[PDB]
Amino acid sequence: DIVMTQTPLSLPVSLGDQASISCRSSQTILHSNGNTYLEWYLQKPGQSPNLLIYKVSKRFSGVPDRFSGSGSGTDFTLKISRVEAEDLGVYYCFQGSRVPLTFGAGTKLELKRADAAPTVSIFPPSSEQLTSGGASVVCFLNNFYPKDINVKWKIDGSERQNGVLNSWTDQDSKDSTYSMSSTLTLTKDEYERHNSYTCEATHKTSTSPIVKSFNRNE
Amino acid sequence: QVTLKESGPGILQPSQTLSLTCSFSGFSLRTSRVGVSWIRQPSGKGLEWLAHIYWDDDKRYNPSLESRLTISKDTSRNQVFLKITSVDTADTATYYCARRGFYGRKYEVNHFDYWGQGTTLTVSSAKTTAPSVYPLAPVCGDTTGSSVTLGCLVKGYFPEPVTLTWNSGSLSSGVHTFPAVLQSDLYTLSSSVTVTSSTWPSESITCNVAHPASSTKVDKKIVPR
Amino acid sequence: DAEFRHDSGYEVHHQKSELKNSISDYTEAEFVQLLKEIEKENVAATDDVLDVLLEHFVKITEHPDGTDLIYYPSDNRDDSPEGIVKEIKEWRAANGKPGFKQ
Repeated sequence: DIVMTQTPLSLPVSLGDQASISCRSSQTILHSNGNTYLEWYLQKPGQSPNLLIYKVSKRFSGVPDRFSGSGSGTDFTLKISRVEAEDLGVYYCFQGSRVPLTFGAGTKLELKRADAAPTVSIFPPSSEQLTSGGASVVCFLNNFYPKDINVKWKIDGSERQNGVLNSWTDQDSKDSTYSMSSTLTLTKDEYERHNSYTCEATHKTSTSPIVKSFNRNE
Repeated sequence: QVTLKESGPGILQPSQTLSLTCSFSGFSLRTSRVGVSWIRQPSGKGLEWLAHIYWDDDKRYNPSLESRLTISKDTSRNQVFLKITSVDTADTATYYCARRGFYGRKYEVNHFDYWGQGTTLTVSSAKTTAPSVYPLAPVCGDTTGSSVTLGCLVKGYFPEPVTLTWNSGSLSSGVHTFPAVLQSDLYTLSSSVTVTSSTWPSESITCNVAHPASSTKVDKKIVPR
Repeated sequence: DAEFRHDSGYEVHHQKSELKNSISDYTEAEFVQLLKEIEKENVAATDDVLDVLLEHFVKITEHPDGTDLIYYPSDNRDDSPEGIVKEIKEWRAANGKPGFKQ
């Protein structure tokens, strides 16, 4: 393989705010024929990429005078001097002088918002599950910023990075509010025999516990 | 008019063999001179480059593959191909064909003007299975929320995808459905809908599902206390 | 495991339309234009483009031992390039042959 490096991997901002990313090719990409076949790609949400700039700095068909990007040899930069919505997406740098032709890893330029605290709702095993032979519980922690929210299910008997299941809704196209889907899942086997589990919190609204539990005995 | 169209089975099964067909409009592969690359992107990850052909059936593969990969074309048909041998779970990916174009005559100015939409392949030995629609209500203990949030859990389905909306247009003061996760070699995936206690914990419900390859929608509404 | 094939449209890569047939239809100035043209291309990337001037010079000028004038000039003389213009102007006169131009 060969490696390309991005900085940042996530750059959040608000509209009309200047933005700019950077890629460095582990070792020079200046092709024997003389040129520097490096490209700047973009993945708008829910659709393809999306070339912008080729050969370090020549800007492709119909892409605004705003999307500049100079560089040389290994360092190279992209700039948007006016972040808009047609701009928010994933940005991948890339190379083209040596096999294989490797993209960076991808910077997710995106909407910035002010800080929020999650709205976490817990949901004990439904009827039609204590029946399948299965019990799943689900905290739904909705609408926070930023995304540094952690949730480990420390089964007090044995610490279980088994049945640690999470997901993540990419930004909300209404209030810019992230969301995690934590899910503990079991038989009626620990859903009884063990007690004092814990739906764990963590955020930068308040470095202060939410930690839930198991309510066996009611 | 130039447009690019990948195609395939979209749902393979382990150590076998795929074929990807990439297909052109508006222009022609004989005195076009352009090349065609295969680039794949795995569900929830970056981008990786698989191979490339040139205006004169010249073929250049990623060494970190190569033996599996096989690339080819027809100009008569006007399309480019790609076989991957002993396909494995790792191939699970949306695949993109891509034209390697240029500024005309200035041949050495080669970039990738135009990429197709994408043809998505899941490679699991997991014969079709409909989902299980679990409706989920609030709680006995910590129950006095100034809000009201309900959930739905759609458990077990192969393959992707499913769709999920909500119930007879009522107060839809929010919705957060999540991306499918894989475990026990099957797809689980959730879904919420929020208010702040105004119409629930009282009123009507439906949690909508489709899963065409299995084809069902005879839903379930929640039952609490 | 490196080098991704690519393309070009210049003609052959680095080359100049220039050469003639005989000093006679060369002014000193075009000789200067010619020879110094080794100052550039030679030091370049390849020696399949140098052999072009190399062997026109060697041809048209004749004596004393072609390339040797270009390459191993002479200690107390002109070293690059108006002495090969000079010392060449000699030969052809003592050995019949006509000279430069306008």
